[PDB]
Amino acid sequence: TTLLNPYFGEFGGMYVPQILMPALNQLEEAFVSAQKDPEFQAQFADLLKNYAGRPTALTKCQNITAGTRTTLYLKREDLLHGGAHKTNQVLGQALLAKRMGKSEIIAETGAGAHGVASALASALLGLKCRIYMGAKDVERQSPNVFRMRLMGAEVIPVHSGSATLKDACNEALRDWSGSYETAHYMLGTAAGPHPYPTIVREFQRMIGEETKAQILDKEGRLPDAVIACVGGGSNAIGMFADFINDTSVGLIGVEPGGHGIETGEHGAPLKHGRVGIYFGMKAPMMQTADGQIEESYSISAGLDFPSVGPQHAYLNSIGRADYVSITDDEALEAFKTLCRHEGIIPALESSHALAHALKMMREQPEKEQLLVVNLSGRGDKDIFTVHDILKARE
Amino acid sequence: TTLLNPYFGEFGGMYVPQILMPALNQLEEAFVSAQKDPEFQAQFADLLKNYAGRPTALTKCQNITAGTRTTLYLKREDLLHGGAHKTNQVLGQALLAKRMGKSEIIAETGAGAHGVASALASALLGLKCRIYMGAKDVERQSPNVFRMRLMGAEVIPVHSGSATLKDACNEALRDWSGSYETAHYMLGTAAGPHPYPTIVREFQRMIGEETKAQILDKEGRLPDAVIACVGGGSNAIGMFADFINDTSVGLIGVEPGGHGIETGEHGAPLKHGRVGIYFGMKAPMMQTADGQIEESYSISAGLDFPSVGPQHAYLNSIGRADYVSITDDEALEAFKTLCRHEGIIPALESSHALAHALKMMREQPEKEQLLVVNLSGRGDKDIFTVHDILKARE
Amino acid sequence: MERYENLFAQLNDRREGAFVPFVTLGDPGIEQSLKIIDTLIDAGADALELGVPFSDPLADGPTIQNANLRAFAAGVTPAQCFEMLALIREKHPTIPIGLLMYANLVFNNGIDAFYARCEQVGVDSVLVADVPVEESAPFRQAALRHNIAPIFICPPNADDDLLRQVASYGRGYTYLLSRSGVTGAENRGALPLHHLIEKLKEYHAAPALQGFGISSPEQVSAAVRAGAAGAISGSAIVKIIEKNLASPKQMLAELRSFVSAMKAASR
Amino acid sequence: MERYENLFAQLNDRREGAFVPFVTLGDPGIEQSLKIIDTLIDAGADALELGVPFSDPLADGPTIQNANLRAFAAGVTPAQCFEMLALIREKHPTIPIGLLMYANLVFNNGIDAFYARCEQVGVDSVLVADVPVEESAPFRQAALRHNIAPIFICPPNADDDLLRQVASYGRGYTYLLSRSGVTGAENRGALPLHHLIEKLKEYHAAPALQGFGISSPEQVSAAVRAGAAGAISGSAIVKIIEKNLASPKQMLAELRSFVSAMKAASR
Ligand SMILES: O=P(O)(O)OCCNS(=O)(=O)c1ccc(OC(F)(F)F)cc1
Ligand SMILES: O=P(O)(O)OCCNS(=O)(=O)c1ccc(OC(F)(F)F)cc1
Ligand SMILES: C=C(/N=C/c1c(COP(=O)(O)O)cnc(C)c1O)C(=O)O
Ligand SMILES: C=C(/N=C/c1c(COP(=O)(O)O)cnc(C)c1O)C(=O)O
Ligand SMILES: [Cl-]
Ligand SMILES: [Cl-]
Ligand SMILES: [Cl-]
Ligand SMILES: [Cl-]
Ligand SMILES: [Cl-]
Ligand SMILES: [Cl-]
Ligand SMILES: [Cl-]
Ligand SMILES: [Cl-]
Ligand SMILES: [Cl-]
Ligand SMILES: [Cl-]
Ligand SMILES: [Cs+]
Ligand SMILES: [Cs+]
Ligand SMILES: [Cs+]
Ligand SMILES: [Cs+]
Ligand SMILES: [Cs+]
Repeated sequence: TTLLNPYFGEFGGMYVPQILMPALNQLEEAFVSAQKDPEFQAQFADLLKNYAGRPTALTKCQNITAGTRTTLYLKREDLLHGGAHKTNQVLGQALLAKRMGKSEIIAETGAGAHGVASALASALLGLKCRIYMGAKDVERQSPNVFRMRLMGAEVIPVHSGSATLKDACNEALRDWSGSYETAHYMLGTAAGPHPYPTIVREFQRMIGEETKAQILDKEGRLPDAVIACVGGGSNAIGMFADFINDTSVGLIGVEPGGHGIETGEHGAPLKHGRVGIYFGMKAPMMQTADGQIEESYSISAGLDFPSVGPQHAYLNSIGRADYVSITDDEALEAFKTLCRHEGIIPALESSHALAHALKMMREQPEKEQLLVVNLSGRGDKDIFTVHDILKARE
Repeated sequence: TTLLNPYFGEFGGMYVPQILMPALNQLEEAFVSAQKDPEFQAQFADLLKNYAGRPTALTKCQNITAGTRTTLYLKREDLLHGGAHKTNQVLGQALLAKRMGKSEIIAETGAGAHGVASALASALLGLKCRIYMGAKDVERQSPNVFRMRLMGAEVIPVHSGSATLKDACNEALRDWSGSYETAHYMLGTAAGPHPYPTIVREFQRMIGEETKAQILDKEGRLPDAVIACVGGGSNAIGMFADFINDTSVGLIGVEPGGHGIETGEHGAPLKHGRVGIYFGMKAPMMQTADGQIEESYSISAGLDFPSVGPQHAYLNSIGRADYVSITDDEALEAFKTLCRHEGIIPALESSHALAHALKMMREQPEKEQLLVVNLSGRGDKDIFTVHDILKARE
Repeated sequence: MERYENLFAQLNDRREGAFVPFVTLGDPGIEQSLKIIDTLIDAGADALELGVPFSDPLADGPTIQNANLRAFAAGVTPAQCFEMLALIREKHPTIPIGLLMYANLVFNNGIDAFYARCEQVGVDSVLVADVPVEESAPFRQAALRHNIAPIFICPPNADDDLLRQVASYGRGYTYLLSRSGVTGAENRGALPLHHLIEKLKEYHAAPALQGFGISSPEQVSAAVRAGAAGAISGSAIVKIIEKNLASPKQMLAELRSFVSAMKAASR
Repeated sequence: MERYENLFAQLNDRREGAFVPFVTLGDPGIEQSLKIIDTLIDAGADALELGVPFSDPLADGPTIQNANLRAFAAGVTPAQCFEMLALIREKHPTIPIGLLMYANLVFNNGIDAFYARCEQVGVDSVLVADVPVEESAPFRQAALRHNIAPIFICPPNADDDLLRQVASYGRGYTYLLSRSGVTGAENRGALPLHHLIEKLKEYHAAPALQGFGISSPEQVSAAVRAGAAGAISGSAIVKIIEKNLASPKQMLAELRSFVSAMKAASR
């Protein structure tokens, strides 16, 4: 039994080995208790404001919408301490870990942004942090490896399987199943077994709350749509949550199309996968006909994962949110555009969301539309990878 | 003749070739006009808030002061868009360049943070940006070179002399003297000929203004001292300005001690140099007995310069501000301390200021004192250099 | 499920514990796996636990991860595993056969259809490693409809509610976990499980087999002395496969020697 | 300053412009520099402009940057430059000698003492490249106290106020800048300077020498035809030094040929 509903429609659940159920139950109880605890809320608020720097800016694009009827704002999670939205919910989960008397943190990371967030929170709050990261990601997101190590965290390369985020996730869960009495698993996305999709949403919901207040102050109305990239689903659910009941506001999630959906080298299970059970949840999976979990692919380590969080699968199923895909090349064009015409270097993950917004504008340039893109992080981690790619071209 | 006083006591002036005097006069007039122009002020304010993300957080250290009577806050200019305080005054100077009808920007950079700020402002505001950077700095601050190039700026390595910031400054001024009709020289520090030390202060003064309001809100009183590293002097004058008339508040500037003052390999002319005339100003210089300008040295490219802005020389002379030095090794220890115990990766420049604050605390741990360090930037640009150094040790 | 009932009755009459090896089906290939399994049985295995290769076995440590990989390198699919199970059952009509599944392989083409296929080939139990009791309803219901024993885990951190549920819902045997963590011979259990064994009996649970980290005869004896009905060993068996890939002959000889010693310890 | 007055009177009587080479003292060494300067004079130089090596000559382009560097590589110091100036004056009692200084070298040990040393060795003018008229007071005052002509720059962007100031404060000659930018033979002036030449004369300025980018006889002629009293050439002369470092003999022959042609163009 649980305190909260583990499902969103048919999706979600707690598909973990029995050994881990007490840890999940404990985390759920700690969360429910913390959510009613003014002292916890005040500590969380203090860290978000005075340590991480919230509220973040909402920037109106000056240049990239010229000659169209699109007004585009960017929610600047790239300015949060650590350089990505990942910091918000890590501060909340770190406080939960302390509330539960845990001394150690396990985290998975793909882009390394969740790894950096976990390391910095652990340094501040006195936790011993170990981070699993696929060996391919260790190379292509190397600046984040340097940042995590300089903060004292243990970074454990994972060579298994695809050597990317899925493989890190597997190793983190395997470790947790043998260390949960002392270590909290600080899962970095709105996916995995209950209660993580719920906790991660609730600890990211300030993104959409601020966005709503900011757009109301600047434009005197709600946005026509809010657009976010979708890995496991945290930055997008964080932006979406406070708008779910505002039925006029479109919620658009962008999965990675990789080399193209038709190649099978992508990370877009919500629209091109099939429901299955893996990593603690019933959710859309990239899988073979006989039910083996596939390996995903994206240029962006943070989106390179063959599943998606269950609340997105649910919001899609009922038609409340719409999901699309953007290829590596589309994401690269949007990255270059923002650097050269707005002076902002975005994460390649966030560049998927921007690419779709720019398509919405370009495809129908006389359509009046007020759009917000969740600029989920900065692109410092990506600059070597991108420069190399562009040089091999230009 | 000028509209404003070009001197601070005996220091300052306009020691440029005659050819450049019209450009300086034009810039001074544009500044004086802009300062009275509500539309300019509103545009500047808009960029600082909604694009750069001001006000920045003031963070109270949780860990690094434990067991002492020091309370230490960090003014988080590391969270500003671009990753350093350099962004504030570049937004103001970019608007001045447009006000003067200039289409191109010349900038010098050492740490590359001013170069990145100049590139991003130029991308946003439609200016063609070229940046001179010493070849040694191109290597040791490489991540900033990648950021500037990805934003479309031209980065010109300077191999002359020490191949560091002084040499970049020389090339920028030489270029400007032949291009001023079309190009604005966006000088990155509170130094050089009038009107730059004045403009840079006025376009950085929000640092100290916010700090004052933040410390009054949190502590109900002024700080005992505010502490900032001193290259040419911009982040420190930005923090100091609003406290100059609050005579109880100490103003402490930290010059780079390099390998140690006694080695002559440092960048601390204010305390260990002699007044001279170079780079458009009369100010303390590292110089030979017969008046040749020396080469400086610091581990931190941003502080590696053999002079200092004239207002600092003046505030020192009258005893209003006190200046000290911190060596490379002291700065490195403070960098590691902040990463491991506060979860913030500081620029090596800012680490000099932190090191002195930690000395103030450690030397007299029962002294009650409320201190603010200007955390002038983030250390992403430094992580490869630092990791290499520490590996060669640990 | 009746093959377990028959086995445990025979064992009880003989004052004996059960020894139950685990291997991955199709490791290191179909033919060699079939011979491996014949050897386990001939050497004294009382029942089998048989893994179907899965892409992401999150309850398994490196040894069994590598077994899954070898089976995949040999092209082994669940369909081929079902072919193998038919061949095993055709040779060995009485031995209880339990599958170790992950949820996706059961759910993939319909939970009911999965258990139907289990019944048609003559499987006796299914343990789904990443389905806790809380998520078990459609699995255990489908199992019982097809005469398959649903195997539940009793972890060392079990409360009274869990003991009662496992005891009520389970059939065939109750899986008594030695410790937290994942499969592997390198990590041996720490905490005595006497209290749990006793409570399962009080609540009329299916007989308990201890598993995880069991790699030596002494631990088999200890499981039985503590009151469990027997013990399961996987990684230790699989390590013999791993170490002898280049000598199938020596592989079988060492498996025979090990199983025989492990079985002797249950007597 | 009277050596300039005497020169310009003689030139005027001869309907001639002045040709004034610049070199860096001590480039490429003390001995060779002294011979270079003797050759410039023998070949027809009417006056000299002589640079004291400075660490950071911000009005100079690469050619003259490299001259400064070569002098430094030869260990040349301002003190040694003063020794050289004494030797030049001892050989050549009437030729006007002007120094090209940067402010720090003048300010370093006292502005007054600097000009005193200039007077003692027999220098006639000092141009301080990074001191505009706005900062000129202590320099020009010290110069005049020591009978040294302070040389002011009239840039192409000069307004009327600047023309009047230069005309009043200056002595010896007025430096008429060809263009914006830094020294260098590669960049030739673009905009005619007739108007400025005429206004300087109206305001009784010291006679104008055009300088920056002058590298050919034609440009010398053109400066004179436009009404200037002569022209200065630096980078073009220094390039001859640069290109012939390994043949001091060929160096002097080419300097002689060039200066003679440049001087011929002034006649
Ligand atoms: O001897 P070891 O350490 O290799 O353990 C042998 C295990 N093989 S198994 O099929 O019993 C088995 C049983 C349960 C498992 O996971 C679960 F407990 F979560 F359900 C995994 C494998
Ligand atoms: O022929 P070029 O192009 O090399 O120019 C020769 C210049 N040598 S100089 O001593 O007259 C000379 C004169 C003035 C200078 O700077 C100033 F204008 F700012 F004052 C620099 C050098
Ligand atoms: C998987 C990671 N990052 C994901 C990520 C994503 C996608 O993850 P979510 O769907 O959970 O937001 C978006 N934007 C940024 C900047 C990201 O770093 C990680 O840092 O471990
Ligand atoms: C010289 C540079 N930086 C200087 C700098 C300094 C020192 O410069 P000021 O004294 O002008 O603040 C301090 N902190 C940071 C983060 C810096 O980048 C430059 O980025 O070009
Ligand atoms: Cl709440
Ligand atoms: Cl570590
Ligand atoms: Cl409200
Ligand atoms: Cl103002
Ligand atoms: Cl370019
Ligand atoms: Cl006020
Ligand atoms: Cl094989
Ligand atoms: Cl039962
Ligand atoms: Cl030499
Ligand atoms: Cl005169
Ligand atoms: Cs803010
Ligand atoms: Cs628009
Ligand atoms: Cs995904
Ligand atoms: Cs303290
Ligand atoms: Cs300095």
